[PDB]
Amino acid sequence: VAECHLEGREVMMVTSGAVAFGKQKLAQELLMSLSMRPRAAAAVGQSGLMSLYDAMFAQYGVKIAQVLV
Amino acid sequence: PTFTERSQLKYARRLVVKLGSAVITREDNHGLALGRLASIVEQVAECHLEGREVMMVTSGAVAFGKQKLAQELLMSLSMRPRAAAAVGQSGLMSLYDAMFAQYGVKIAQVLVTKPDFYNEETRNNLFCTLSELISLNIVPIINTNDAVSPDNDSLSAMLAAEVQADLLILMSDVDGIYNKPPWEDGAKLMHTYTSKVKAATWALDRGVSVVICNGMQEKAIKTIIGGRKVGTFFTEATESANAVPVEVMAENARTGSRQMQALTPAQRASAVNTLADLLVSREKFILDANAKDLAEAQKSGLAKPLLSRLSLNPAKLKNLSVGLKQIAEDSHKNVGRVLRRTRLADQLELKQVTVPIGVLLVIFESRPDSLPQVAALAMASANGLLLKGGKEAAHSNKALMELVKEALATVGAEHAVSLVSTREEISDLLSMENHIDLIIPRGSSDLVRSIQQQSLHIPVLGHAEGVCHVYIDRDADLEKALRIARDAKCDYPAACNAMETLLIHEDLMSGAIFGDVCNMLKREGVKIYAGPRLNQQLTFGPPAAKSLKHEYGALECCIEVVPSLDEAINHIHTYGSSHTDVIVTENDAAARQFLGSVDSACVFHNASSRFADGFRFGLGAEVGISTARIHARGPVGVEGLLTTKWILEGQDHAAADFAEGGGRTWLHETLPLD
Amino acid sequence: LIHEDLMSGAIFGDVCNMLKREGVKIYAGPRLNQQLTFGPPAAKSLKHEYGALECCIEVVPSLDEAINHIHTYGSSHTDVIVTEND
Ligand SMILES: N[C@@H](CCC(=O)O)C(=O)O
Repeated sequence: VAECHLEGREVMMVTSGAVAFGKQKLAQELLMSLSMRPRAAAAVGQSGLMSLYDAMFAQYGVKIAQVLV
Repeated sequence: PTFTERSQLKYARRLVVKLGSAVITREDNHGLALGRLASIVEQVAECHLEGREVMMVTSGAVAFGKQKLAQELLMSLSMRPRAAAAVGQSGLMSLYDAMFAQYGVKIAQVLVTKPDFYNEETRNNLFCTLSELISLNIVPIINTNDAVSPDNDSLSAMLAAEVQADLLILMSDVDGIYNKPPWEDGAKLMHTYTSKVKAATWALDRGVSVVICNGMQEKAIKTIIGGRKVGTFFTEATESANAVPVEVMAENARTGSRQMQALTPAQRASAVNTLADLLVSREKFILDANAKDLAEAQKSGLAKPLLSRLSLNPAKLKNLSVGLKQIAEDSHKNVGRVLRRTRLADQLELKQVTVPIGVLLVIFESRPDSLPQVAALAMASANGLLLKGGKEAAHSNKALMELVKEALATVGAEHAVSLVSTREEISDLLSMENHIDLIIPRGSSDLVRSIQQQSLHIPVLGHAEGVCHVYIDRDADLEKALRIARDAKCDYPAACNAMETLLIHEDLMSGAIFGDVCNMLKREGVKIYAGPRLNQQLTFGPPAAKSLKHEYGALECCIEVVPSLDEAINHIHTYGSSHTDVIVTENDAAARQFLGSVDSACVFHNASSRFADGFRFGLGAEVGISTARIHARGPVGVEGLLTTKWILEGQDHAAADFAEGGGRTWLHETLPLD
Repeated sequence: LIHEDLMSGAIFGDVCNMLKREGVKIYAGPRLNQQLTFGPPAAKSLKHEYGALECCIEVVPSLDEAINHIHTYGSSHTDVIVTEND
């Protein structure tokens, strides 16, 4: 994607599946709650995933900006 | 809601913050003021780690993104807002993540908008998201979905509403709400309360406690959670009249002073007579009241000083009655008395007279015996008076207060007296101004010390340290000094006017009188230390004194010896609090030497430090012991509460009339003063 | 500050004339603002300070009212009374 953009074409990723990010990131509180007791994990994963994309893309110098719809 | 007073605020389990768009951006909206933001996140992490539940609502992301680009906005404003806020949203989120995680707490961005509260299915959805979050020890940051946006405060309010949160904190730039625009006399910062204002009403209408603080104020949360009077608190609970918050008290008292101003001739005299009569007539009520409150104190078992002084016996009441009758009979010509009578020129008759001070405020620990004494002082001195005791005696204080309110009601009838109970927050009390004149602390070192450390920009009568000194000269009779110091220490060794030191001529180490007085102190069981020079002197002797500027109160007395008069003088000035001292000798040359050289508040010659009682001076009933360098030294009677006021009754005189034009010259003839 | 009665004898006008003679930028008190048609401009704030040739002027009904205004605004610095009743 960074390549096709650096070429000069115009791209707008639509990354599905943030839930997995957050699900992994907690991995402890879901553990301790499934013994004493989904979307929220996706919210926290949304944050983290965004950061990760920022790091990686910026390593090509391109900048990004989260958009929610 | 349910909470009513700032006292209740240690008991809210769910909190919501909403930082303002001005507390975080620096004074450009073109960057980020960080220190404030850091303070905020630290306080928030604290309140959460406590176990309370918090959901920040950080406004103002635009500044983050605006700074982060700073280059493309540059290159576009030469070839050509919300987008910057989106990118800033991302970055700001990361930053919060780093910082919060440095306390171990985790967070999770959440985006909403005002329409998202209006439809009900989304209400369900978002509330489910929030509950699932809070259940997991996560602090969601709640920004608005700028993306869908044409100051986000209504948002936080109605958020707390849907959540039905305990307390909504709403930080901001302004300190609080005033009575009126600030460019206006009477900008009374309305701490409680019977734009932001509307939204606050709204949230209150949703059964929600709201508070609006100032961002720049440190520890604002930790401050406001304590119950401290800060920011602006909102509740119409309006339980009681609670006649004065703090201040209409003060103005009233001013009015009452103005009132009694026109009641000198036997008026206040007969009034305090009436007070003494009420004291000696209805004592049963107040006696049982103190018995009750003393029993209440017993289960508490606070302090044998307190647990001893809060006592009261009808003998004490007889003492108070005779003291009050004395004050009455002798308090005849204290006010209005003229001090100068002079004529500058024909029909130019200046004279300077006696006038009250104004709003006196006493402070003392539970000792209801003093209360009527100082009340008699006020009333005979025709000036207003406030009061604040401690915790105990409170009911006794009320009884005495009613008695004295009656007593003043007879003539003049104006209640130029009050009482500030229910934990008025002494520091806040002294934070006032423009009303109170003389802080008259009365309890003990602590009390007065805490005061002097807390008091700022307000006159504070009284001292804090009782380091006195006793010099003994080479030509002083031995047994004389023996009995003298014997009493000086062993009459009420916990007094203020005590000799926590004893200085002796170098010569008299030879006559073993040092040994004799050590024997005497032992007789009385006095833990004595030694001076560095004394440390050098003997083999091991008594142990070395810790510090020369220390205080004992109990049966302890440092002892040190120096060569000469002048050396003693210098040591005094170096360590003495200029409070009190005495010399014992038979040379009057040296006597006068000392007399002058000394700079104590009061100095004696062959007498006892325990003489500093004012009453002992025939100085009427004392009010305090002042060591300040102005207006008052040590034993202050009533006249330490009287200032002067120049008055002048000309006929047709003017300023330039005494210039070369008008035949007006100068006489300054000291008329016989009345 | 001037008694309310003496607004009738136009002495207010006389002293305005005098201040003009001396070139004194005078303001007016809220009560005085109410009093005349437009007159001198309204005083900004009663607890303000001028130093230069300026002097707010205001009139109140009674002695005691004046006293209260003084205590309200006066810095307890200095004052004088002019009258013939002792
Ligand atoms: N966006 C506005 C409200 C928009 C509206 O619904 O009128 C706010 O957050 O205060």
